[PDB]
Formats: sequence, C-alpha cells, structure tokens
Amino acid sequence: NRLLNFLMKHVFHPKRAVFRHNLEIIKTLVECWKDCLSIPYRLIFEKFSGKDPNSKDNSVGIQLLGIVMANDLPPYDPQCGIQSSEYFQALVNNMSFVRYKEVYAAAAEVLGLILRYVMERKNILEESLCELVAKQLKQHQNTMEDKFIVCLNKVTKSFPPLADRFMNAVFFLLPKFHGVLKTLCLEVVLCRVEGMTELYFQLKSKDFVQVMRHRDDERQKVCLDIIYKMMPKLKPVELRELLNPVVEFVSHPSTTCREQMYNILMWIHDNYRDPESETDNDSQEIFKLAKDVLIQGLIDENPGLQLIIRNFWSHETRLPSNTLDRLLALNSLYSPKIEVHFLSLATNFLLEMTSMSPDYPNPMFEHPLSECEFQEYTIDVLYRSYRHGDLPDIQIKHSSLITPLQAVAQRDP
Amino acid sequence: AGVRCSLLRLQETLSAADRCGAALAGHQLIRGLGQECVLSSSPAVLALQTSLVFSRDFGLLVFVRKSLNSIEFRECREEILKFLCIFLEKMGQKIAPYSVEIKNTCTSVYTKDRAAKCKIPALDLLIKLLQTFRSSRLMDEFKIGELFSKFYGELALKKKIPDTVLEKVYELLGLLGEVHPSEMINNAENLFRAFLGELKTQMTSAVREPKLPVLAGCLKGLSSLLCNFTKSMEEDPQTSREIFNFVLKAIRPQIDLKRYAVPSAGLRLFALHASQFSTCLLDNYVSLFE
Amino acid sequence: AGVRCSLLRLQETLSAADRCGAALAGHQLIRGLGQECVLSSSPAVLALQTSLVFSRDFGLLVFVRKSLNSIEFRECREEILKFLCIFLEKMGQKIAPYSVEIKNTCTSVYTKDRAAKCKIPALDLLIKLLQTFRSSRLMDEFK
Repeated sequence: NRLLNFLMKHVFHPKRAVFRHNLEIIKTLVECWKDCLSIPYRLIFEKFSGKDPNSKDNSVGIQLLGIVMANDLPPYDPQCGIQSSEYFQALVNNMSFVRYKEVYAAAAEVLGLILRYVMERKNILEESLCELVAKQLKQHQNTMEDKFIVCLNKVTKSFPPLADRFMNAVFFLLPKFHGVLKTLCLEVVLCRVEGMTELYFQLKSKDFVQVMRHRDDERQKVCLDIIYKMMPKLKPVELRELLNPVVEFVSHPSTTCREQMYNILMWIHDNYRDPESETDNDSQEIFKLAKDVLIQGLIDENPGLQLIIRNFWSHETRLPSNTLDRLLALNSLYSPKIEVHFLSLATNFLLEMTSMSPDYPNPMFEHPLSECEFQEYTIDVLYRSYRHGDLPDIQIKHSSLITPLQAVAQRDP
Repeated sequence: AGVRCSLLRLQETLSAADRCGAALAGHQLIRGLGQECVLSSSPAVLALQTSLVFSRDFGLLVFVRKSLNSIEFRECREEILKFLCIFLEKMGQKIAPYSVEIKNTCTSVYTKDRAAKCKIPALDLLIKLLQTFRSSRLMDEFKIGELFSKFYGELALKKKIPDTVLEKVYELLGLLGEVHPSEMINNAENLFRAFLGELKTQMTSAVREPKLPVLAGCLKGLSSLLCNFTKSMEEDPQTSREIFNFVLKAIRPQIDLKRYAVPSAGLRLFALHASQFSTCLLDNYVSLFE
Repeated sequence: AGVRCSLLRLQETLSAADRCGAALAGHQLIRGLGQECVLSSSPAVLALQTSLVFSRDFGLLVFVRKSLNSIEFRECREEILKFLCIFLEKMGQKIAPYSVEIKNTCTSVYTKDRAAKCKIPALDLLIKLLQTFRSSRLMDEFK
C-alpha cells in the first residue's frame, strides 16, 4: 500500500507513453496482489478535486479509480463521508474547457458510474446524490460554453429506472446533428426506457431517411435500433416508407448495419404473423415489399451474413420437409433480382436435407478390398471438405460427395 | 379575391429566412413578418392566418419549434412571441383548435445573467393560454404533468434565474394551482413553504429592494392557490388572515410605479373568492372602504 | 478499395455545414474538414481530392465562393485558405487544371481596423499561384 502511495501522489508524467506504462503496471499490481491491498480514500480525495480556470489543479489521477471498476473491485469498504458529494460536483465544475482536440472533458467518464457502483451493493448516498447533481447539471449549461451531453453519454447504461429526466426537456432543445456529437446522442437514446409513447409524431416528420446513411459503418446503428426497440406496439403504416431506404441499405455500404437489417427483417416476417392471412388487413403491401429484400439479402457479399440467412430460411418458418412441397416453396421463392444466383441458392437449400442424414455410418459398400491410408496437407486462403475413412479414400461417408457439389455450385453457374 | 389573396401571398412568399452574418441580419426579416401579420383584422383573414401560421409543414411557429441553435433566434422569439401574445386575445375568436400546438411551441434556453430578450414572454404565452382558455377542455387534459415537473424543478432551483422569468415562474405556478383536475392535490402544500418567508423577504425586509416584478410574481403565485382547499373547514384565522395581511401589504404600492400585476392578484382573488375567508369578517372592519 | 473509399466517404459525408448560434458553432466543422483533408498524401488520393474538392457542384471552394453573408464565414476562410495555401505546394503535382478556378475562388470584404483573420491569405493564395504557375499558360491569360 505504501509503495502504491507514492504513485498515488505522482501518477502524472508529461510523456503519455510512460503514463500508459504506469497505468498498465499499476493494473498488473492490482491484478496480482488484489488480496493483499486496501484503498485509503484520503489518499485519493485530491486525485479528482481542484479549481483552475480550465483544468488540472490537483488532479490528473482519474484512471486510478477507473482501474477499480474495470477489474472487479468493490468500493466503499472503508467508511463514507457526508461530503463525499463534493468529489462529484467539483469535477462537474470542470466543464468549462476550450480544448481543441476532441476530449471535451477531464470531468470523468467514470464519475457518473456511482449509480452502477452502489446499486448492487446498497449505500444510501446515491439518492441524495442524483437530485442535486441533476439540479446543477441542468443549471450550469448557461455557465460557460461547453456541452453536457457527455455527462449523460458516458454514464449511459447506468441505473436505467432513473436515466430519462434529461430527455424530458432536451428533446424540445437539442435534437442532434454534427457528426461525432450526433453519434454520441445516438448512444444517448440507446438507453431503454418507457418515458416516451407519443414521440412517433417526431418520425411522422420525414427526413430520418437520408440521415440514416450519413456516415459509414457502426455510427448509425442506433437509428435502426430505434425501430428495433419499439417494434412490439407499432401499427407500421410509416415503416412502409421507412424500410424503403433500408431496401437500399443493401446498396448502401455496411456489414454490421446490414446484419441489424437482417435481424429486423427476421422479426418483421415472423411478427406480423404471416400465416395470419387476415382478409382485410393492410399488411399485404408490407408482405411483398419485405419479401422483396428478404429474398435478395442472400446476395450480400459477407459469407457469414449469407449463412445467417441460409440457416434462417431452412427453419420450419416457410420451407417444409415434404419433398415436392419443398420444391414448390423454393419455386415460389424466385425474385427477378436474384436470377444471377438462383441456381446456386436453390441447390444450396435443396441439399441441406442430405447434409443431415443418419445413414452416414453406412458407406456405399464398405467391403474391405484394400488395406489403409491417411494423409493431410496445408500450404498457403484454403479449403476444408476432406476426410479419411475406414476403406482407402475411395470410399468415404456420403457427405464427401454431396458437399463439394454445392461447394462448386455456389461458384460455377 | 384581392383582399384574401394579398395576405395569402404576403405570408406564403415570406416563408423562409436567410439568417447569416451581416448588418442586422437576424432581426429585420422577422420584423417584416410580424408587421405584415398584424394587418390581419377581419374574420376571413383571421381564419386564413390561423390556418397558415398554425400549420405543421410551414409557418412561424413550426420553425420556432425547430430552430434550436437559437442564439440569434432569440430575437426571432422576441418578435414572434411578443406579437402572438397580443394577437391571441386582440382577435382570438377563430383560434380554438391550436392552443395545444401553441403549448407545444413554447420553449426555453438562455444565459443565466441579468437579461435575455425572450425571458418576458416565454411563460407569458402560457399565461395568455391561461387567460384565453379558462375552464375549457383545452386545459386539465394536455400534459400539465410535464409543467409541474419541470417548473417545480425551476422553483427548487432557488433563485438561480433573473427577475423576468422568476416572476413568470411564481405566477404560472400559482395559476396552475388553480387548475384542479387530475393532478397534484398532494404537492399543493409546498407553495406556502416558500411563499411564507419569501414575500416578507422581497418587500419590506430591505435585504433585497422591493422591486416590482418579483413582488408581483410572488403575490400572484401566493394568491391563486387558495382558489381551492376551501377555508370553510379550517385555516381561516391561520392561512386566510396572516397571508391576507400580506396581501394588503403587497397591494399598497411599494413605489409609485404601481404596475399591473403588483396589486392585481389580491383584487382578483377578492373578486373571485372573497366568499371563502368569512370568519375574519366577524371582527375585521370594512372601514378601509374609502 | 479501402484506402481510396475511406477518404472518398470522409469527404462526401462532411459536405454540408450547420452554421448557427452555439458554442463555437462556426469553426469546429471546418476544422474537422481541414484536418481530414490533410490526410491526403498519396498520388491517388491527391487526384481524388483534386477531383472532388475542385468540383463545381460540391466542395469547400464552391461554398467558399458562394458564402457571402460571411461574417462568421471569415473563420471558414481562415481555416480553408490557410490550409489550401500549404496544400497547393506541399503536394501540387496533380493540380494543374484548376488554378483558374482558384483565382475565381479568392474574395475580399472586411472591417477596416487592426485585424480580420483572413487578411493574411486573401492575396497570399494568389502569391502561391504566382510561385506555383510561374511562366505557364495558367498566367498571362486569365483576366
């Protein structure tokens, strides 16, 4: 503990690389000796406090307690204090930066994690905490020019039952643009809460369509996760048009977002209750427009995302077991946009019932005319569908014959 | 068709701003908007204005509710809300259906200091809604919970706001204490907790000068709450005479300016519910009639 | 196609500003524009940048030449012109054809006093044109 103490006084080093070495070596120290150390909080009172025009009065030591949560260490084993609350509000007062390089705060990413800290193990401080913290957090937005979105964004996924008072007034005030900040507010909306029922009148405004594809890859997934998390109660008159650009996110570059697309579609087909063919309901349009993308989604270049639909279509959802009904269903599965690959996909779907057969321990004739053989080779992308049997490689389980058929069939028309 | 089409075109044309950096490039177009909207003075043009301006795809209020990077849009609010405030009761027979959209339209962000130019009408528009729509279905229904959450949080902020919005907060809390239905019979008691000491604080305890707006707001808030919880059962000699003397103390002009709302709360409650406090008259003399 | 498409998307996405009244709401997006344009250091990405940025339907220079209510756009010039000034000779082998459009792009209005932040590069861009294009047909012809 006293060896730690000096670093606890002096973790700071102007060189960032040696700072990372210091953080990593203390991490290893607490990773090996976790059962021989304790944590005196008076040593850390000033590791977060201070008062300067912008920052770092008596504190750069923030990763100190960040290591505590990251590696499974309970807090407040030593006793608390009536004014442990200043440890919160003083760092909240560190908002007033003018920093030019996308950090936005020395106000801790970790500071808000008290709600996570003290929920499973109950200490009563958080209840008096939250009210005043929120009071000053709503107040100091007009203190000096800096943003308080991060003061919710980095504390997201912490105490969901009360994580929604902010939106109650922010929605009238900071619907988001501006790139990275837009993604931060997306991650802000990612919190799951009941606090909104009539908000879909916002999406009754159109342009949540082109903004969906503003910046590539993972940034925009919360936009579709919006519909994902509000699926159960909807009457999707407008998801008709909202899924139309999603028809074109096959055309729009993404892979993880396309996976979320496919999950959305898989829920849709099952959960408008497709077999519930009500004579009068309006879902007939969305039936065919959803099938319009559900069929073609197999064309996507990600082989894993191809398999995630290959196994999906093979469930009892649409594809039966009876052979000729199976032919008709796949016959019914044609779409004009899949003609390039239809042959390979048809044979792929057909041969899976051969891929599962209990007669595999029954090779063709099995009569032992020859003696034995085995071998394996590998020299660099490769391929894998080989195996050796009881007879020479002449006679193998039937899989060795069927599997290369569809393997080549996916390639040569 | 000249009369109707003239205003129709003069409104449809000026449906987009060009707010940029130039000489008074953030106020003049909105000034023209207001000064051309004011010409509407006939029932036909009033109906046309209520149809166009209170639309959802276009109009002043739509982009007022959509302009949120609104530092230089504070002047736009300064013009439009201060015009529509007088507009809603100068000629307001036609506009029944869209007071809910007006309530959706009002909004609030500002610097904490001495002034910002929309701190007068920000809740005064809702005060005009209170005056205009009274006992009707336009109220007691539409999300009074959001107001008594956010503005109760505003009162618990304890005077971290300037004068102009603090008056309006006290006044609107007092008047929302009059809309009885469906909410907050249990939270109504907290009003006295402040209104007992703060009214004494404002006016004659010279720690802070008896300037008119804070006094008027505190009195108006303190007054409107006794519209219900009738004092035919209890508290007539407790909370209907020792705040009534406070009402008398506030009605007399602490300075000769004697603005509208400084005595208006007391006289309004006198005209409305003087029938509630009645045991006081057994000894109270009415010789103050002169 | 990752190398080319990364810069292509990072330029095409950030093709519109939202200049309004907020905390530093007139400088940060343009700073990101400049700091993402600077990553172009190979001949292929340099050609792609010269094709995209020096277009007429989109690019920094088009709206620089079109933003004229430009009080808060002086910071946009302060960033973009001071970046393109170094950009034109740090890596300028590819950009022959559009120096005339650059000459069309420079422009001038300011307060008469001690400073305004675009008074350094306003004609220094034309000075770089003088240095870059010397005796060539890009000069002695264009107005």
